[PDB]
Amino acid sequence: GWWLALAPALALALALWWAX
Repeated sequence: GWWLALAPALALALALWWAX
């Protein structure tokens, strides 16, 4: 629900470690 809605905002750090 509105939970995953938290990932987008985290998409920042994600871009950091994911593409680290």
